[PDB]
Amino acid sequence: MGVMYFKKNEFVKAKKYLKKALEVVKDLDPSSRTTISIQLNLGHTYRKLNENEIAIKCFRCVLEKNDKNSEIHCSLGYLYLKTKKLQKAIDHLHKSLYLKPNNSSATALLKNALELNVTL
Amino acid sequence: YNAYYGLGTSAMKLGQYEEALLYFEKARSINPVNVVLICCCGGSLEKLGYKEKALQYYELACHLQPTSSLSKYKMGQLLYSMTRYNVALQTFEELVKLVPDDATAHYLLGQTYRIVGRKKDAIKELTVAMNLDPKGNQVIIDELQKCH
Amino acid sequence: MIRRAPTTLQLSHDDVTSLIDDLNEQKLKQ
Amino acid sequence: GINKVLDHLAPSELIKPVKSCHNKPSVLVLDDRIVDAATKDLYVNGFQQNPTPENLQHMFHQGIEILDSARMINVTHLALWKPSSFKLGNPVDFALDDNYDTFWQSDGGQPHQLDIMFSKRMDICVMAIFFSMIADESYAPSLVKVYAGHSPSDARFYKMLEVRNVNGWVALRFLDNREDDQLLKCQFIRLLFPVNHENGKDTHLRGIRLYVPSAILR
Repeated sequence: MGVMYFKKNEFVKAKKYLKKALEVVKDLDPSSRTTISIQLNLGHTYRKLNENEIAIKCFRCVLEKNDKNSEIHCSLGYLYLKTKKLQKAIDHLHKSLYLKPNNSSATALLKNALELNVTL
Repeated sequence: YNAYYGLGTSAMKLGQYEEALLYFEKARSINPVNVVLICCCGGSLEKLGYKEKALQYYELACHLQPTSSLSKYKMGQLLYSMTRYNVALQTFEELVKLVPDDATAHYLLGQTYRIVGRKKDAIKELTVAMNLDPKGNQVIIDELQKCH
Repeated sequence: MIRRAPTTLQLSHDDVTSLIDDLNEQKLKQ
Repeated sequence: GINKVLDHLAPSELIKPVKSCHNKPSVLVLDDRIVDAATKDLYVNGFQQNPTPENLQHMFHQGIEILDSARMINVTHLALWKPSSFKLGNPVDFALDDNYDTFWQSDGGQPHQLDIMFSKRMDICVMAIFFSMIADESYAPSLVKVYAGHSPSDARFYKMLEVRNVNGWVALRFLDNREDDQLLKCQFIRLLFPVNHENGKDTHLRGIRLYVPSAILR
């Protein structure tokens, strides 16, 4: 329900439904590819909801539970470059390039982050 | 910082001067205490066209390391390009004091002396240059008949 | 029961292009 | 303005002086027994009994560094190569490996062809070929004709090369086609080896290179 409301460009009810999904599964089974999807979709909704702090928190949680994830590191680079945390942005972006050298957007993101850091 | 320096060099050899400068500034920021990183970044800046900022960075480098032969070589080259031979003279003098056994220093010292106009200094330094090395004597010979 | 793998949200290229552009005019502002 | 530019694109009466071309194919002399300023420009290793192969391997190197000593850009590896036929022993890699010991050998019809077709428009200026009269007399290239063109469709004759005695790198800069640019502008180059010395059959190629114009930390 959260995913379909997100796809329907109606994020507010998607956010509440994914929050309900998280709170139902919060107490049990942190592993088993369920909490991972819940937290990832919730972080995506928050980043599309323009609220970044809790999105970064959930992305950090899933990165803790799974480090082998190029998409996660690209998302952290996105969120950190949205804010002015350039060091974390470039670190996670380099991690993503390490995870997958041939990333289309990540090259441009790295160029922009380096240019902004130098000009800062 | 070694990765940053390598990226800057790789951008430099391909002609992307502004990108190479972009890497080199970060390389400096990682390790503020350096000399040849300073020199390479300043060379990138003068490739951009910012000669004054390149000179300021070069002066910061020479202040940080008073004994740096390559830095002094860069001050000499840049001052020769900018027609500041009055101070370039003492730069080459201190440089040839630092390195007495290299024919390149004698060559540039004699060339600067000839440009200034001291014929005796130019001929003496060029004679030392040919005595030290015959591999590059082709240019040294030309500097001979030009002065003579 | 064979539970289906839950669908996951992806970071689209359009939104990241929009954000990098917005950052470009942001730095161009001052 | 429309008319005047068309006249520039299509100069009708301005160009043709007399229409009196000889129409014969010009032949280039490669002999290294005569010393001349023009020959020294095209022949690099210098005029000289037959040197032993170790001198040939030796002189193979200074000819490389002398050609590489000048301000020049090598794009020999920036194009696709397709010879007439292989012999399953050595592809054209051993011809372009810049090693005298290794070489590429073709095996097939007598008019051997070597194709050098480019991906992008690159303006070649200096053509470098190494020959070994004494090391490879049996498979020495005696007769060389270089083509030019923008495609396999429009390949056309450019120059004539008769080989009598050359143990060394041969430099071939192009001035006839463009006197203003002093360089060649084509995307498609092919070479033919229709006959060898002393009525040979096959042909090697010790060296080949392509030239175009344009302290540290570990």
